[PDB]
Amino acid sequence: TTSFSIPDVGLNGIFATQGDISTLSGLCRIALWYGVNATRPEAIGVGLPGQTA
Amino acid sequence: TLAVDEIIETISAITPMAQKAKKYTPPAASMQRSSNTIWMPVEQESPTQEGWDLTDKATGLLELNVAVNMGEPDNDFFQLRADDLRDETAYRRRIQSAARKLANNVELKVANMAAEMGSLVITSPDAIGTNTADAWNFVADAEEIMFSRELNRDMGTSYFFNPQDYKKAGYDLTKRDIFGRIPEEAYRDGTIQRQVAGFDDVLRSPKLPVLTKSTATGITVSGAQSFKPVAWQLDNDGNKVNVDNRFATVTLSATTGMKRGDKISFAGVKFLGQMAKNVLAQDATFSVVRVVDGTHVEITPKPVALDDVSLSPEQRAYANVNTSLADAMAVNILNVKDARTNVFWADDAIRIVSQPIPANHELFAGMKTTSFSIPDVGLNGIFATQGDISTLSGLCRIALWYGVNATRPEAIGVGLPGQTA
Amino acid sequence: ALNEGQIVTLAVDEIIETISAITPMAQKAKKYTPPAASMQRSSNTIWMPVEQE
Amino acid sequence: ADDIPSFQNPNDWVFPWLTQDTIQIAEFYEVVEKKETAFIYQDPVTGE
Amino acid sequence: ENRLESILSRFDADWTASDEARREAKNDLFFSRVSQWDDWLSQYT
Repeated sequence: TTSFSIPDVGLNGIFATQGDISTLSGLCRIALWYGVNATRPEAIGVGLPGQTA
Repeated sequence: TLAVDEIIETISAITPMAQKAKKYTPPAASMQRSSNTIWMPVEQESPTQEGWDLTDKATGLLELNVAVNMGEPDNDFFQLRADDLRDETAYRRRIQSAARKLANNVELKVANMAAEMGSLVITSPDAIGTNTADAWNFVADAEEIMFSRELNRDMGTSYFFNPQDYKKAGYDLTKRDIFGRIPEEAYRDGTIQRQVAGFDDVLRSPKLPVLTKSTATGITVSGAQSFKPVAWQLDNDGNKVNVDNRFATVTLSATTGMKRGDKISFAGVKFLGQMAKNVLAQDATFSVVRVVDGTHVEITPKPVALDDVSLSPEQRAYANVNTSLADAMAVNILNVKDARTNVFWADDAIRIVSQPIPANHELFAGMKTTSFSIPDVGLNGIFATQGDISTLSGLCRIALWYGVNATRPEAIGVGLPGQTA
Repeated sequence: ALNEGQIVTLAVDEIIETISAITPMAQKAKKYTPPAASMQRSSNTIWMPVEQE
Repeated sequence: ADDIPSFQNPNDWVFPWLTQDTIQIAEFYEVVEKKETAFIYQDPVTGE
Repeated sequence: ENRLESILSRFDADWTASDEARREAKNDLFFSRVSQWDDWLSQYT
């Protein structure tokens, strides 16, 4: 494994590789672990235009 | 009982053909995309006319090409176990045996390709010890056919005997009742000479294949066929796809008993002088490369005819046979008995395309890959090891990627002695 | 003419960019990073206090 | 000053700490070695 | 081709190259300066 940086957003992931000798192949995996949590739903809002019956 | 790590050495081989053949390593990045095949042009031949008023008779241009590609890797996958003490001492020697085996396999492929794609065939009606200087005559026939065909021999020429016929040649040399320098060398050692009848290197190769007899009989060309030199052709989508110059598919009456490597010759066609286009007295000989379908075969020297009228002049510039196929001519078979072959060639007719196996990349992390030099021959493969998830074990893989290509089948030859019966 | 020579096919490595995206929402959201191996796949929840009324 | 900058935050969320700062920016120094023109004047006093 | 792209490519290379050494050093600084008990999964259970 090694670290993997993501553009734009300031997140860091993991970059892992593995080699298989039998088939002479390689697996590569990029994993990113995060959670988007809204701690104040009363502060988050939504605007809906054109709500006609 | 006491095992004693005192190796009883038992085998010792040699790879003359493989260490002699030229080696080519094209750029891997381009060869990945080009489907592991590349194209190489062929020396140009010019048509010629004589006269004063040559209006509307201006020829075009035409340059032919050959395609060289690669096969599949030759591995030595094996499993290594610690906690054995018999896989501790055996592994160190298993690596070396693997290297020798891979070199031997490369040489075997080279010899087989040369023997089954050598267009020029020199057949003899009896064994080599039948007459005096008969081995010299056998080598000189090959030299004479190369000279008459006027094939490029700047790089060199080489003749490979099998042990049987090499010993017969040495016996012929020693029986002379005269001892100068050549008979004394053929007495003290088995060597005939390092150069015989004009060849620049006359060796003996123990792994020369045996060309089994052909049970093909009563075969005739089915319908007139004209083969035209070409450098590409249109595919179904309108694209231009290159054409390999070293093959021609003929339609016979019945291709029963033929196989890859059969030496044949049609009745009536004769070799030309290539450059001068003068008709030789020899029968043009071809080699069966593939038995496709049941009434078609694929012979390696494309029989461009000199008297063909459907050939545009720049195509007729490449003629190497005096007459085309005449829809009933008998196709005689030249290998009528089982005989281990003697193989001659020009040194620039066989190449060994090689590629790498990039197992040192970041992708193949966890398996340790180093280079691995195959001895004798000039080739490099990979040596990769990786352990198991548990149980204190491992795996080893010695891999080598190459492909043996015969770019000049008309310059590769075959010698078949004792072709009676 | 009829220069019936040898035909190849070219591939140039001047790529043609076609996608161009922006992430204002994720740039505006505040990124928090627990240290090293702070929380595992099993327990990754966190309880934070709410300002007292 | 209206556009608050952001960069890879080099610190980690220390749970027992009430407040951590959130403004980040980067200073990127790079060095270029090149052959540039130099003038050999003659000193009005002495030397060059 | 973008100047920012080249700068950030170099920075990402260096940042991902010096990762584990930086995190070990940060751990050592925290251990030596704030607390020797970084047991944060527990300490709350």
